[PDB]
Amino acid sequence: QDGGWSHWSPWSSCSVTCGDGVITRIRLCNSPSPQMNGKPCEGEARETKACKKDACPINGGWGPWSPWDICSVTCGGGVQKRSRLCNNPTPQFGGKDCVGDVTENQICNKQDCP
Ligand SMILES: *[C@@H]1O[C@@H](C)[C@@H](O)[C@@H](O)[C@@H]1O
Ligand SMILES: *[C@@H]1O[C@@H](C)[C@@H](O)[C@@H](O)[C@@H]1O
Repeated sequence: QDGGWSHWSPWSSCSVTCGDGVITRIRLCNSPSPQMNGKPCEGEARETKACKKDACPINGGWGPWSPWDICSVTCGGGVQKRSRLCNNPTPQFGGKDCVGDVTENQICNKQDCP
């Protein structure tokens, strides 16, 4: 017998909770099922349409550490500092801040003086 399409399914929810997603619905060649000697169902069994929502949060990335500062002293124990920025990338769309220190300090030229 000739194939026959069911009614469509409901649309799924949007595939994604932010950014550009998709919604799907499906139909079966069962109304009736092409039993034998018969023409199939005409068209595709699935529609995918697009769904679009607000931009996905962009979490903070650490950019690269500054070259160390020059040591506070040429001998007998000093400090040097370096720094970094949360802008690789910058937190966007309620994305999370970077985790860890903006700064580092370390000893340098601990070698006893003449
Ligand atoms: C679903 O909810 C949205 C708001 C964001 O938190 C997404 O990362 C998540 O997939
Ligand atoms: C840097 O070099 C060391 C060895 C000493 O000469 C210091 O007094 C100087 O500033």
